[PDB]
Amino acid sequence: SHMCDAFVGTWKLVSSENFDDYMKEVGVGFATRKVAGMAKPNMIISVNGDVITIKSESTFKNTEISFILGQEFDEVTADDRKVKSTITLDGGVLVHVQKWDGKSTTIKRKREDDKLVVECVMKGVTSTRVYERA
Ligand SMILES: O=c1cc(CNc2ccc(Cl)cc2)[nH]c2nc(-c3ccccc3)nn12
Repeated sequence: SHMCDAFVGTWKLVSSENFDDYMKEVGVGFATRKVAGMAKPNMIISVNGDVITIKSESTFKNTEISFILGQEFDEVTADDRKVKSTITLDGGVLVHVQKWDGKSTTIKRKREDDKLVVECVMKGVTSTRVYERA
């Protein structure tokens, strides 16, 4: 048993707050915001050795990242940003930092009760997305 055991599984989006405003702050254009905001993604987390895989499957866009904690990787986000990402575990929270064009956003993922809570921060704007087991 290891580092991310309580994250592993298939999760379904059950609530969202402020996501449109977060996407605006990131620089996502109107049409992409509208379609991405409608999505109800399933997020699938798995671990094999030191490699963590996070897949996001939705009607908008299927994405997949695999990574080792602390080790930078290149990521193409669902809104088509080309970013440099680093994911670490900080006090039991997965902290995912994306850097591009001189900008930075942080996505935190944590277990709280039977939920997986995702907090997306770009400058002063936070969006909270709550997932439950599928
Ligand atoms: O709902 C979101 C939103 C973001 C923020 N990235 C993002 C940026 C641009 C767009 Cl257009 C869409 C998404 N990251 C994120 N990770 C997970 C998640 C949930 C459960 C298990 C594993 C991962 N959900 N979630």
